[PDB]
Amino acid sequence: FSTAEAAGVKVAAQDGQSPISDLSVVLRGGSRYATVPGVSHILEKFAFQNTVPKSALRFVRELELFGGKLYTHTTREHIVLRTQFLKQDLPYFVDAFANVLKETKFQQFELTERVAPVAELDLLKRESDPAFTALEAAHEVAFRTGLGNSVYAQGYSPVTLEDVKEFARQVYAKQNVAVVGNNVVPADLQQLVGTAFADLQEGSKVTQAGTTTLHGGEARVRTSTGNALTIALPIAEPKPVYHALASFLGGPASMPWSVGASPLAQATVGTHTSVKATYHNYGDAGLFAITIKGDSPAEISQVAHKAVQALKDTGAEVTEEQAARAYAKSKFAAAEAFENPDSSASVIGMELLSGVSRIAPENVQKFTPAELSEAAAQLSASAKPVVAAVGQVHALPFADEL
Amino acid sequence: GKSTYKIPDFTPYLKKDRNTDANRLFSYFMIGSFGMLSAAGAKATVQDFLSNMSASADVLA
Amino acid sequence: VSPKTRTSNLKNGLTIASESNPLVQTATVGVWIDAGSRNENAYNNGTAHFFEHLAFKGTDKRSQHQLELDIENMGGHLNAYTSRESTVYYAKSFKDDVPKSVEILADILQHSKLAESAIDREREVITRELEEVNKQYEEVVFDHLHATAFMNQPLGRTILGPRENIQTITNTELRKFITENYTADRMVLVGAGAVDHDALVELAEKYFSHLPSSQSPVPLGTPIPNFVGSEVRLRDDTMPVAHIAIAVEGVSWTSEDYYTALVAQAIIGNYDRAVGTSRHQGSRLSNIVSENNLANSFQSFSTSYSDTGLWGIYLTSENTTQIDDLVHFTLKEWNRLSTSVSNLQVERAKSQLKAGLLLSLDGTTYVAEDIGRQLTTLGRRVTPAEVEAKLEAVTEHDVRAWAQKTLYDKDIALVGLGPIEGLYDYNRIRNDMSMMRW
Amino acid sequence: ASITSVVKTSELILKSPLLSKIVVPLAKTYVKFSGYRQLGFKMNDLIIEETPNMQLALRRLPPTESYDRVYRLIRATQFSLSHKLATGNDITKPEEDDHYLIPYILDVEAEAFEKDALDNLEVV
Amino acid sequence: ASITSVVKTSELILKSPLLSKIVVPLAKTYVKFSGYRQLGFKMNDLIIEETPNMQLALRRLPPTESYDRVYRLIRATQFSLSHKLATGNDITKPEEDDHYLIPYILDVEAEAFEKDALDNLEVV
Amino acid sequence: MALRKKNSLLNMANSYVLDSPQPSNLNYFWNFGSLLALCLVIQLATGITLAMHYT
Amino acid sequence: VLPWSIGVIIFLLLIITAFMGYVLVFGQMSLWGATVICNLVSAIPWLGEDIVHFLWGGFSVGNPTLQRFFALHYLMPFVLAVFALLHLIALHTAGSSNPLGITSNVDKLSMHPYYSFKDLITVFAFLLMFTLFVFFSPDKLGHPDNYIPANPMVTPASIVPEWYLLPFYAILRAIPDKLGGVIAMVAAILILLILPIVDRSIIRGNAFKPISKLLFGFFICNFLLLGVLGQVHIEPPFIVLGQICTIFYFSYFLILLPMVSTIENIFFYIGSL
Ligand code: HEM
Ligand code: HEM
Ligand SMILES: CCCCCCCCCCCCO[C@@H]1O[C@H](CO)[C@@H](O[C@H]2O[C@H](CO)[C@@H](O)[C@H](O)[C@H]2O)[C@H](O)[C@H]1O
Ligand SMILES: CCCCCCCCCCCCO[C@@H]1O[C@H](CO)[C@@H](O[C@H]2O[C@H](CO)[C@@H](O)[C@H](O)[C@H]2O)[C@H](O)[C@H]1O
Repeated sequence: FSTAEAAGVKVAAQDGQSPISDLSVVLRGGSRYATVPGVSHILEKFAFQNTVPKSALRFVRELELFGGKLYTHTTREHIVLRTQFLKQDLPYFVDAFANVLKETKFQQFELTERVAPVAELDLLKRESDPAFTALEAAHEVAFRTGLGNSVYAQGYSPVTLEDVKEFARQVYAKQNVAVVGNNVVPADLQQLVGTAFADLQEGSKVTQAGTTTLHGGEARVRTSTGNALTIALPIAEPKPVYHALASFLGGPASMPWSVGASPLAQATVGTHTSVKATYHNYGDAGLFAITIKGDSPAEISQVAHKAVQALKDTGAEVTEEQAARAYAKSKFAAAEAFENPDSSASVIGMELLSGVSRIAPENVQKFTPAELSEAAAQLSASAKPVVAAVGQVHALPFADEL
Repeated sequence: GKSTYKIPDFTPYLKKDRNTDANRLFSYFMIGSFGMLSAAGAKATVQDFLSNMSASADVLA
Repeated sequence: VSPKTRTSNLKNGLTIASESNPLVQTATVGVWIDAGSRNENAYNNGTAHFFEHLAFKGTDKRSQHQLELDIENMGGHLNAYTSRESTVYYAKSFKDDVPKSVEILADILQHSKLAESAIDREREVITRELEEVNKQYEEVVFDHLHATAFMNQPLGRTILGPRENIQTITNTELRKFITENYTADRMVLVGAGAVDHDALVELAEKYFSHLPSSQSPVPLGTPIPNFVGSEVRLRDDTMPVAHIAIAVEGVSWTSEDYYTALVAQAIIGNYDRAVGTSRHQGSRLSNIVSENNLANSFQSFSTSYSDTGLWGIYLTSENTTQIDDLVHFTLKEWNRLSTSVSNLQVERAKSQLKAGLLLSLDGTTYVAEDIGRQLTTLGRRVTPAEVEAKLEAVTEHDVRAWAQKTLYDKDIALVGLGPIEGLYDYNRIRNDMSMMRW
Repeated sequence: ASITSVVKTSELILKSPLLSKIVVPLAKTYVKFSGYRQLGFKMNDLIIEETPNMQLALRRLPPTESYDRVYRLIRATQFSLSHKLATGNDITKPEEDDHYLIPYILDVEAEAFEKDALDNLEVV
Repeated sequence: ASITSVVKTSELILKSPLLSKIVVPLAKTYVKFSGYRQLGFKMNDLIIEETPNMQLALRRLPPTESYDRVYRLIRATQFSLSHKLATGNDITKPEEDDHYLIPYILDVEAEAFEKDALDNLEVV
Repeated sequence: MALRKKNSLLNMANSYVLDSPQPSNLNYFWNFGSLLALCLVIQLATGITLAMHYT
Repeated sequence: VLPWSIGVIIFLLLIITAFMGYVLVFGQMSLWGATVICNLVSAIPWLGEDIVHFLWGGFSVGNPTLQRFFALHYLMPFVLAVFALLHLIALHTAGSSNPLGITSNVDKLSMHPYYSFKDLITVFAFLLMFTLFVFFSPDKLGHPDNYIPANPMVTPASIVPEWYLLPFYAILRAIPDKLGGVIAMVAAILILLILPIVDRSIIRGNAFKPISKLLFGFFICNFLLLGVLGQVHIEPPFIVLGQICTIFYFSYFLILLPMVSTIENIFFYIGSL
């Protein structure tokens, strides 16, 4: 991805040999920057609504003629708007993004009838998985605000048209916008962005209201639709070793009809439960989480104990074999993330919008058994453990039990 | 008895040539014949019945 | 313009096919086999799926545990799936972990233990799978759809097989199945992503050279199905969403109407209330359904097999008093493929498909799946230029002629699951397959 | 006729100096003799509403405008059945006769008409 | 007639040795000639249900009993329209002809009749 | 919605002669109702015609 | 639109009912009115004469015609009652309109007791008018010639329909061609079916439309003048006047209402800006 600048907008493109191009606008407008709860989700859903030059209806009918597709999502850091089309149709897509950022008519009926109902279905689909809920709850406990804001719009706190219009006034500005073009000729994209995004406001960098503060605690989301448990450990100094530790501890199987050779995978033997360790770097803080879902609260409780033990055991000693297995699983995870268009866009988006240089999968550091065990030791000896239980919460573990 | 993927036995009723044009055409011949006799019967009925309104034999005399 | 698919053969008749992409760092290698559940009879139905479980249960060298460790140490993963006509076993890895992954795949296919102890253990796991598919409503609907459309025929059988067979499958019949079916002339070794073709051919010569050849080598994707107009109703008043599939007999992979059926399918298209753009789609059915809240979703499909296919639509709806309208309007849109479609809809669908067929291939696993599917169904990878030409050859006259012989006034296979009291009987549904005004 | 039609034709007239010079005074007298202001109505209260497009435009009115319209209709119905006219503050003054509904119906119709056009597009 | 009535009279007969000696054999032949078992029905499936009391009793059936009743009614309807009789396990055997509904309807009616009585109480 | 359901007049006919839900097991003795309707139609047609010629 | 369209058929049935009932007296006007009105069917091309003889049941109006008119006159009121019920059921979906032309969904009253008791006033006013004619002037609305028995030989001085059919008779006379005149006369009733289309107003009804109210006044008075011209002799200058009034009648539907309703739309919009 050759990083450049076109009319004040950071543009990164990588040419390829495929008939398919992906163009993504990455906006610094994720939920950590959200003025009011849920506004970044609503703004994401308000992309490709009526603009002054082109109605939502006309856009969709013309997109069907190009056979293009549209993908949008919100993270804690970004809003990502991606289009996938044939290479030759690049100018149309650039101009479409320009219309969205410059000329969206944010109309009250779109919010009531189109945008908010779709945002609500989006969230309900995600929450069907109790593990999603548990990991969301864990961020809320760990960070409270900023990273602790909900990503998604909720019913209890309604977003108004004035909320969304104000946020868009901040976000849709040259200072908060990065363009990422996969299989796009880099010189051609710079020329097009340079003409189309010239009259976009300059604006100012959106910032998190307040510094990131870490907290421990418990969340007990009582649902009737499945059971899950997250054990998170907030990290004050995000370090790349936690990727290796996440992949080492593992949890999912690398093979059909198997349990797996990872410590966390082996904690689920004899139970219909699954586990996944994940590490979330947010630049200024991190979260190391272990999420366990299952149908039995008794089995979840059983696995949860084994999971925290596994982490303690790792803090004791890692073998050389296990450290190499961690390097391999971690390099692979890095590679596939840079391939997947959704995650790819945000990776270069972070490089462009912040200044965090991307770590190429081929440059992923190999951590010795000493470095891995040291990282696990810090986590086992955390002052601020977070536990989010979802489901039959009376039957799930508590932080002080773990 | 228990599995719902084991279709009950329909072999006593199934025709082997069920997807053929000849198969459909036969049933439409029966439907068509019935429509044809209904049309010819309606026409005869209407014509004979409505003729009551034409000049009666005593008037034509 | 994508890089050329290179293809080589071995002496036994194993095909090697590759598409390199120097922009990615991962690679998907695997074995596509032209064999699946359809190759079983009634007594060993379930064997192919049973084997898939045992393939990962240990080989003559590596035990179950060693197998797990070896893959964990590679860094990527292995995956497998068995369908009616196709079995796949693949490995996604790093660029330079490809020789390891080819070696593991060659081992689990050729040299699997199939130990009585493991057969007995999986026999319970698979028995539990029988009572948990019940939740995957789309799969329940499609399995009943095949069972009824191809009543008492091999394509009508499920992949899991009956409970009875699961309890009686022996290592003997497992071994017999994979010896008869997993032959070199039925197999394709595929690599996509960061693979060198010449390197992959060498790995094939090293690991897959002692594969049996079949006695009578037919070409790849070589097959008589007699479709039954019929219905299965699985009424369940406690479910909130109705799931309905309606299909007619469709087209095989090598039909001359293959592209015509895809265009017709694209004219109806898909719809999902949860997606923001779906209320603005051009499809008439989409507009009717969204304006009247008739459905949560619908998905047109055109499934092909070697010698038949199913063409139809899958609908989901919570609108339980207007299922009649949903089915009525759907079938009246199908009628219009016979009576009313013109260059307006046909050229719009062609535009959408020319991109769609290329867009689908957006990662190494998708590319490998495309090379493998095309090689095992058509015997070759069809270039995008050829595909663009075949789509361009579809006219409105072709669509009308196809719909008049395939849809118009034809029997349907119909499956309803859930609160389907409002779904009318077979005759009233089938009467919507024609229009009295035409 | 569509509100779109009426609004476009009106704009052609209002552009032409000659046309506006002769039409605007007539239109003002017409409105005075029409007498809907003497029942406390605003012009837009009179537009036929039993149409999909109009039902959608009315649903998009802000709640305040919608509550006030309901009251004007009820009040006018009471004047009609009593054979009385509005007096005092119930009479709509020319400055209060605002086109509160026109922008909503124009947006509804814009989409409806674009949908009709796009349903007839021909790939070239 | 109410189920309560039928049940009470039946109990008077079953008490009397003489009466039961002559009535029980008649009742058993009656049931054999009635032929409802040959359509796979249980006796209680035949009771008229289009009354408030019976609708309430049916709503109080345990879910399994209720699902099984629905199947027996559907199956009997299919035998009726086909002009066939049940064969094999579809025939109701005398031991399967259980009074699954009688306790529910007797409770519903007990309350309904007590309500009628108490609506006519006279403070003494 | 289908016109036969949406339009109030069509819907009344629809409710009695088309979508009307019937038991699936009516026997031939349920056919006398429509025969009586047929007799009534024949009597109206023949009776009105006789009235044109009768004194 | 549906209750209105069924209403137009009710009006055609009422005309036929009343025409056949008038023949039943078999006085001079009965016979000669039947003759001239039934002969209009002879204008139907090719089969017209055959249809007339079929309607009459013979070669002129006579006993067969009278007996069939009695049977149909008895029947037609029942058909009329069914269509009257149909137009009310059709109306019930929208409810009654009201004099302001706006929705009444905001403010409804039960039909009873309010409109029951308001209907009694006009019932008693009607019964007073009924009483004055039936008891004090029972023959004011009739023709003396209908008290002379039908005589196929003697032709009455002037053969006119009953007063309520006179406007349609004037329209027929206006067109010189036989078939032309019949078409015009039927078109004069069927053209009511196009009012839903030719009225281009964005507002329902005339309460607030001064120009439409003037046009409606002229339309109604023209319809009354056509009535009067239906019973004058075919003499100057009533021949030309009948033609001018007929043009005015049709031009209301085809030209004036579409133009006036278009212009009023623009005046409402500009006038209230
Ligand atoms: C339920 C409907 C009807 C029934 C059961 C019925 C019954 C009868 C009977 C039994 C007769 C004696 C027939 C004879 O022996 O000659 C008759 C005669 C007659 N009916 Fe009806 N009728 C009905 C409807 C009508 C209607 C609607 C008319 C319309 C006028 C009518 C007109 C006549 C006439 C004119 C005669 C005498 C001529 C004759 O005997 O044929 N009927 N009717
Ligand atoms: C036997 C003749 C008729 C009867 C008994 C009849 C009866 C009625 C009644 C009771 C109503 C509701 C109350 C009212 O508004 O007055 C009504 C409304 C109506 N009728 Fe008639 N009617 C007849 C003939 C006609 C004719 C000939 C037409 C049209 C040419 C017609 C068109 C209508 C319309 C459009 C309405 C709705 C009016 C509204 O409330 O805004 N009717 N009719
Ligand atoms: C909307 C429907 C269209 C209009 C309906 C037509 C109404 C009347 C037209 C024909 C009626 C008279 O038409 C005439 O019918 C009678 C039968 O009824 C026929 O007469 C024929 O059969 C009758 C008895 O069945 C014999 O007495 C006669 O000798 C023989 O010729 C004539 O050959 C035919 O010319
Ligand atoms: C028999 C000849 C055919 C002509 C029809 C007979 C005329 C009688 C019809 C008028 C009587 C009113 O008839 C009444 O109509 C409504 C809708 O039409 C029916 O209503 C029924 O159907 C509609 C949809 O089909 C549903 O909204 C409703 O839940 C259901 O109850 C009533 O069950 C019926 O009683």
